[PDB]
Amino acid sequence: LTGTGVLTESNKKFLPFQQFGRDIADTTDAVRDPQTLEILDITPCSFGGV
Amino acid sequence: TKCTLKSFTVEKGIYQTSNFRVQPTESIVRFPNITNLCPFGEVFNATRF
Amino acid sequence: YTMSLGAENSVAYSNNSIAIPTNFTISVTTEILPVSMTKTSVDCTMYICGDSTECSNLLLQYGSFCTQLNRALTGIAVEQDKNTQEVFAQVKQIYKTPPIKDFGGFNFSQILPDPSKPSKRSFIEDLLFNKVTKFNGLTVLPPLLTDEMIAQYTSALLAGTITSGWTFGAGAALQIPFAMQMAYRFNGIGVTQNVLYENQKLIANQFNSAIGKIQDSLSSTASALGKLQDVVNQNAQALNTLVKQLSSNFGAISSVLNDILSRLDPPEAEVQIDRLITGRLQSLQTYVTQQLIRAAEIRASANLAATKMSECVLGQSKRVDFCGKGYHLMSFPQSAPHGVVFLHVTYVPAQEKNFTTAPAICHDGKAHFPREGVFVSNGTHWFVTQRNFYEPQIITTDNTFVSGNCDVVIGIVNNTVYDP
Amino acid sequence: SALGKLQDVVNQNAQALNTLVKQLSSNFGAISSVLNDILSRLDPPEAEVQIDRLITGRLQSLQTYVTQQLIRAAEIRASANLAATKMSECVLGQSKRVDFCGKGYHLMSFPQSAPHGVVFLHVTYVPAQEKNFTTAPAICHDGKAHFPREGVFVSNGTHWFVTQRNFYEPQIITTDNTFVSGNCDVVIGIVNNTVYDP
Amino acid sequence: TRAGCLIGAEHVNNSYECDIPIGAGICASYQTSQSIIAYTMSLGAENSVAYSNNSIAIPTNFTISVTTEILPVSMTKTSVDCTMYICG
Amino acid sequence: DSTECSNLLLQYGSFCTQLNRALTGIAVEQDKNTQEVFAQVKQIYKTPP
Ligand SMILES: *[C@@H]1O[C@H](CO)[C@@H](O)[C@H](O)[C@H]1NC(C)=O
Ligand SMILES: *[C@@H]1O[C@H](CO)[C@@H](O)[C@H](O)[C@H]1NC(C)=O
Ligand SMILES: *[C@@H]1O[C@H](CO)[C@@H](O)[C@H](O)[C@H]1NC(C)=O
Ligand SMILES: *[C@@H]1O[C@H](CO)[C@@H](O)[C@H](O)[C@H]1NC(C)=O
Ligand SMILES: *[C@@H]1O[C@H](CO)[C@@H](O)[C@H](O)[C@H]1NC(C)=O
Ligand SMILES: *[C@@H]1O[C@H](CO)[C@@H](O)[C@H](O)[C@H]1NC(C)=O
Ligand SMILES: *[C@@H]1O[C@H](CO)[C@@H](O)[C@H](O)[C@H]1NC(C)=O
Ligand SMILES: *[C@@H]1O[C@H](CO)[C@@H](O)[C@H](O)[C@H]1NC(C)=O
Ligand SMILES: *[C@@H]1O[C@H](CO)[C@@H](O)[C@H](O)[C@H]1NC(C)=O
Ligand SMILES: *[C@@H]1O[C@H](CO)[C@@H](O)[C@H](O)[C@H]1NC(C)=O
Ligand SMILES: *[C@@H]1O[C@H](CO)[C@@H](O)[C@H](O)[C@H]1NC(C)=O
Ligand SMILES: *[C@@H]1O[C@H](CO)[C@@H](O)[C@H](O)[C@H]1NC(C)=O
Ligand SMILES: *[C@@H]1O[C@H](CO)[C@@H](O)[C@H](O)[C@H]1NC(C)=O
Repeated sequence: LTGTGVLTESNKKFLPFQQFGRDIADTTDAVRDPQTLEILDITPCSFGGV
Repeated sequence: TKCTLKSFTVEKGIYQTSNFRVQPTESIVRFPNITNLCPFGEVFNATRF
Repeated sequence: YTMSLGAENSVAYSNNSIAIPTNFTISVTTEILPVSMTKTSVDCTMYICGDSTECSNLLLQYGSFCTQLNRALTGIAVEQDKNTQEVFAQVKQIYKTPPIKDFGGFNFSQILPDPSKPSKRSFIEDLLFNKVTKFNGLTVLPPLLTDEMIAQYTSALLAGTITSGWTFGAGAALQIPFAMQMAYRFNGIGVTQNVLYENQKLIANQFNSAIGKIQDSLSSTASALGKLQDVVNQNAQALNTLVKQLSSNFGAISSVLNDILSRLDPPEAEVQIDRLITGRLQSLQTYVTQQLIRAAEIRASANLAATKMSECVLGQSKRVDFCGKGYHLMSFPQSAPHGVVFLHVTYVPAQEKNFTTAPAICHDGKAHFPREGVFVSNGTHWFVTQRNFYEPQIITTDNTFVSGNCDVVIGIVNNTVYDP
Repeated sequence: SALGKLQDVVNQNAQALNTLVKQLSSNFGAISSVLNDILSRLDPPEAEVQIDRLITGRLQSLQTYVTQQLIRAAEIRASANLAATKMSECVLGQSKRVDFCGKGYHLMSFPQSAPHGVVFLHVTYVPAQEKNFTTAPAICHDGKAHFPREGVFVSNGTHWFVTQRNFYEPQIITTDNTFVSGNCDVVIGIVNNTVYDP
Repeated sequence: TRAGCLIGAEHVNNSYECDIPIGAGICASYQTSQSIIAYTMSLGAENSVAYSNNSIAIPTNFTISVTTEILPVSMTKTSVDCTMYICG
Repeated sequence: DSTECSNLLLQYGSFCTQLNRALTGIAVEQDKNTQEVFAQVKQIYKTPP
């Protein structure tokens, strides 16, 4: 699940059988860290038309 | 502004020129731990062949 | 079953029978009108391909379609801003209600703002706001006029309609009591202003009851604001369908650019890239076309709403079935999320009564025609009343003009005319 | 900056034509943008491949241009219907629609020709230099109310007068400008005043 | 601001009739050295009609004003040749 | 009447789904237009004999 964005901690909990999460759209909302088993949230960094 | 408007004289008002976007710096490789290690030690460094 | 077109009424039509009403009731009805949609501006380059220089090169090689889409989105946003400005900002001077509230006897505390609110809105406006309920390049630009500014616009419009009436939109503000304004509005639909000064308490009570019923309907019924909710849902569904279109290969190996670039050789990789790019470009073109059609519809609706405001809030229009079902007396605009709500105050007569009518009467051989009345009779005596309210008056020469003799008119009846 | 709408329409049409002629000279994923060099420097298979690619690109561009032109034509047709009904309701007659034939009371309109448009000259009647007076709903002299027929019961402090609703013209309160209906015991705001009998 | 942040213009606490719409009520204008200011746009004057149920405002004079407004009616009617446009 | 073509079309996204939604919207628009144009009165009247 490649991509780019800001990786920050969140408040949602994942059962110990699931993987990276999604949202109402078809984008990757959150991912499960396969190293420390921590819940991380994916937020794309700020962008906008000048 | 003068470039995107194709004119040297620009009047008042708002004008969009381009799209600002923060670019990444480095990459992060995330993979699970190395647990199911192949028993290569007992193959090459064996007691009997 | 077969649908019914309504009831089955049979009006007992007769050449000497008329029905003049003896009572009336004020019914306040709402009319939801969308003014503007959410301001969206999708980035063509970022939506077609993200984090890929080959995609940008190929896309600038295909032409300037992204520039056309950006120009169309900018034009749509400018059009929405212009519609929002032309609908609400009709007066160039914000008015304020006086501290004392003695508007003839009516209770306007349900639509005027209160200082105990950070948004400076009213109770009905708060109910309307509470009723209605970034990713890969799309953004939601905020509107120019904020909610507080629209609330202040509506407050100034209400103040001008209450204090000045209709002169605030046709020149300077001219103060006038609410009773006189209501009398002059009644004197523009046919009924004489003398019925309002004699039944002001009943009219005020009926107006308060209508306001209470409107508040109860807005608080209970959740499907009242249907047009704005439908527009918001359509916009959300369009955005969701536009976002979900990226999870499609359009006849390729995959849907991720990096996977194709790292798995396929450069020629086949650029082939799949071209396929994905033209697919997403067709998708964005259809989305932009649908958005332009919806924006044209919203602009038409906003022009209609602005005309309705300028013709019913800033004045009185005698157009039938244009501002509420019935004789339009006045209206009150109310703010709404991406919309406007008009409180059309109408005059609906009721409790009619059968009467015997006649075209004219000739007292001494010369026919007498009513100026602005009707020759009704209760069997024995003849009287002249108004056309929208029963008011028996003695048939005098001061309200009936004489022209010719009663030799050609069909329906003449003999009657005496009192001479002052 | 007054002639904005017509100038904006002309500029939009010119920009559409220019971008169409520019898109005709695009690559659309081919090796060039000229058909002769493609048919003369390529084998027939790749030649017809690039030709059909350019054909699809130009067809998509032309379809987008036609859709934009249709949307603009629908908008212009709506604007033309609005201009026609405004012409009919302002020039060919006095309209009582508030804020339709100019801001203020409508008097008359004078149409003027314009390139791809119409310019109006709505004459508006706006009052100014107003002054406040003392008003009342009605008066009663012989124990019976006297509501004004067509006018406003004003008073400069001492004497009461009746004037028009849009122009100050004090006149003597006579029986020809007011009508009697009921007694002066139900209306709120009644004032005592005598009426002059002609 | 609500749509981001403005870099290159000072934020003043004034309120005038703005000409350049920025977004969410923010407006910029070149006004006094002179520079670009960033103030919240105003909605006009602050007139307060002293309403009372004892007085009326009747105008005494009138000024005839001629207001103009433009309206597009037609466009430049064109017709393209598809066979020659696509294939010259 | 083809399954492979159905799969290849579904691979192109949900375009004709939006097309069917637009067609249903057009049908509902025509219905409500006819209703608001003709069905304006809420009580059918009858001409006298
Ligand atoms: C991987 O090793 C680290 C280091 O001790 C440990 O903290 C982590 O829990 C391990 N994760 C798994 C999935 O074994
Ligand atoms: C065998 O032993 C040598 C010496 O310690 C070591 O370098 C080598 O890695 C061992 N073989 C394997 C497969 O680990
Ligand atoms: C008119 O009807 C209302 C009910 O809506 C009633 O309160 C009122 O007394 C009636 N007026 C007359 C004159 O009957
Ligand atoms: C007006 O209505 C409000 C609430 O709708 C109520 O609290 C108030 O007592 C009513 N009367 C006056 C004079 O405000
Ligand atoms: C008038 O007459 C018709 C038929 O003669 C009758 O149905 C109706 O009840 C009468 N009264 C009114 C108020 O219409
Ligand atoms: C008709 O109205 C007059 C006026 O009040 C009244 O004197 C007369 O008794 C009425 N006749 C009937 C039959 O109601
Ligand atoms: C009304 O029509 C009837 C026919 O039923 C006729 O006898 C009567 O004379 C007519 N009255 C007038 C005033 O025309
Ligand atoms: C009305 O009066 C005239 C003369 O005064 C007479 O010729 C005529 O017959 C009368 N008509 C009726 C219906 O009484
Ligand atoms: C008009 O308004 C002024 C303002 O205070 C007040 O003094 C005056 O009494 C009012 N009436 C007249 C007739 O001037
Ligand atoms: C008010 O109008 C009357 C009408 O004649 C006039 O005599 C008087 O001078 C005016 N002014 C005052 C202050 O009464
Ligand atoms: C007006 O005249 C009546 C009749 O005597 C009197 O009762 C009243 O006090 C007078 N003044 C008013 C109504 O202000
Ligand atoms: C306005 O109406 C109220 C209603 O009670 C009354 O007390 C007052 O005298 C009237 N006039 C003014 C100037 O307030
Ligand atoms: C009305 O104002 C105009 C200025 O536009 C002036 O020339 C004229 O004398 C004024 N009329 C009166 C009666 O004051």
